Amino acid sequence: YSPNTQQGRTSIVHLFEWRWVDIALECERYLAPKGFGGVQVSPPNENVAIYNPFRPWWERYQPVSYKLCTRSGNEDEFRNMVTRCNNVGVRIYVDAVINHMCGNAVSAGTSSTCGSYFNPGSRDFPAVPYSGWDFNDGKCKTGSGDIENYNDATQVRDCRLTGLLDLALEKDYVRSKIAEYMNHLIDIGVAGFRLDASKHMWPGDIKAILDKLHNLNSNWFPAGSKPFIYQEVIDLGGEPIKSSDYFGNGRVTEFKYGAKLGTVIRKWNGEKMSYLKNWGEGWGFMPSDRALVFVDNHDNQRGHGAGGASILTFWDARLYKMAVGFMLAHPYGFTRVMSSYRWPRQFQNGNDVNDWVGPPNNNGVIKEVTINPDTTCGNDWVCEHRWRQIRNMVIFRNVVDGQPFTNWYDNGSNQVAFGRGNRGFIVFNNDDWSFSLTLQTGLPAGTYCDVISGDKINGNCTGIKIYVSDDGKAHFSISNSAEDPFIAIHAESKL
Ligand SMILES: OC[C@H]1O[C@H](O[C@H]2[C@H](O)[C@@H](O)[C@@H](O[C@H]3[C@H](O)[C@@H](O)[C@@H](O)O[C@@H]3CO)O[C@@H]2CO)[C@H](O)[C@@H](O)[C@@H]1O
Ligand SMILES: OC[C@H]1O[C@H](O[C@H]2[C@H](O)[C@@H](O)[C@@H](O)O[C@@H]2CO)[C@H](O)[C@@H](O)[C@@H]1O
Ligand SMILES: OC[C@H]1O[C@@H](O)[C@H](O)[C@@H](O)[C@@H]1O
Ligand SMILES: *C(=O)[C@@H]1CCC(=O)N1
Ligand SMILES: [Ca+2]
Ligand SMILES: [Cl-]
Repeated sequence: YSPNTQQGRTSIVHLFEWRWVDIALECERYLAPKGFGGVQVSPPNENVAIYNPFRPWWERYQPVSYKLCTRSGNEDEFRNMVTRCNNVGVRIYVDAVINHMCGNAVSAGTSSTCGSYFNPGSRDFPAVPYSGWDFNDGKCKTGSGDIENYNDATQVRDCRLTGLLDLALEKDYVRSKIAEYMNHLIDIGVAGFRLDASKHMWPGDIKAILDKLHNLNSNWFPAGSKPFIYQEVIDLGGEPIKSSDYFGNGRVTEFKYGAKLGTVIRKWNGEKMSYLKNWGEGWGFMPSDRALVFVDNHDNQRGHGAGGASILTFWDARLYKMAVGFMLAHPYGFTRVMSSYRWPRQFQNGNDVNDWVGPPNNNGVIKEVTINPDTTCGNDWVCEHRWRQIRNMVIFRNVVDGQPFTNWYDNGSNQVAFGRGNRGFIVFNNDDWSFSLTLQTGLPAGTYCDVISGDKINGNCTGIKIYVSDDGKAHFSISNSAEDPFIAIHAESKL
């Protein structure tokens, strides 16, 4: 349940579709000095090379083998990345696609990221190797062989998720091949895993696989360390499968988090920020120490997965930064920040016809992440984790780690504020009028740099300054027209 991050680092960032060499550099030049705890990487195992449409991001969720050979790089580049990141105190978490192999309708051949041969039709994946009896064909009871009804917990686990060949995870052979892959990664140095499509695997089968795993690499982790496990389970209620069924294996993705926060920030369905006073289990969420929270993820930012019209993404930058800021300031769960790439989003009758578009590329070859002079990224990589407003809140979370949620204030509408012990304080104005008020910050007297509008740089503030008096009170004035309608100050932004 522990992320295994360096003490003091409290977040992980999803560098979606980034190449290993770029992540390695990012760890050294940015993530380590800015206090990021780790990186969730895209699936590092060989996948199907899909040509229609042209190299979609989702081809990486169709395994062909467990060779560490993808568009992100080969095994040496992967090992190089893990070593360099661990050496600067930044962890690597692998997106483990272990529930299935490729789509059952994919043509047999060598159209894979490492050239390995595979034949979906005959259930032949010799690079593993897996054959017909390693899949759930005879186990599934639906007429199509695919999952047709989520109200039936059994078929959700034994049938094919959108046609993806379903591995027979009850078999010790299959469990062992998966463990072999995961242990290869653990020994290289990874700190944990995102277990993809966990809802589609029996909790008991996952347990059997995790039981075969090694302790983390003893060069970087204390003896007896166990990999951090966060399971992707979309549980919004209304289905028989519950997130709690997976608590014995590790943490679980709390999809209710971003769905509701999005609704609240958009001020939809009668919701408002003043209601966030009891944010957390009070809102029906799972226990804090079992939750992996996020505003958006790689699926729902593009309408995939549970989707949801309320989800906030970089496309709605202003509200997004506020949502991410609230998340990073609030003690609930372990936080994951999304880092995306831009694609030509085009809605036709409510559906984005380009929701498949893969990462920036030159005829299939992923583009490097270039860093602009102002520290933003080029080549259409959004790099939300480099946005000052988000990066500074990442450190805010580190600075206030362990401090209690306190000094809450709300105007009965959308102007709220709260502190974390005596280490940090944050103020939000999401109402259609100015927030002008003197509030108890719980902080020591002094001059604090607002880390949303600027930074503290050698004795100065490059943005707004907040003055906390002897009684801990400070005046805040945030116009509803502000491009960033929130202010945050903490122990380390004090002059
Ligand atoms: O020997 C030729 C044969 O090699 C490969 O077969 C593998 C199977 O595909 C794979 O399932 C596994 O078989 C094991 C069963 O899963 C397990 O239940 C139990 O019966 O032990 C079996 C042997 O370990 O391993 C075999 C051997 O690697 C390849 O996939 C076949 O196409 C090929 O004919
Ligand atoms: O826990 C792992 C195990 O779960 C399932 O077992 C089923 C069983 O097959 C059914 O007959 C009935 O007893 O419900 C059980 C689950 O409560 C999977 O079927 C099995 O493959 C898997 O290993
Ligand atoms: O590229 C970085 C920038 O992206 C923007 O569109 C966000 O709204 C900015 O606040 C951020 O500084
Ligand atoms: C938590 O993520 C890991 C897996 C379960 C455990 O005991 N440690
Ligand atoms: Ca399954
Ligand atoms: Cl996820």
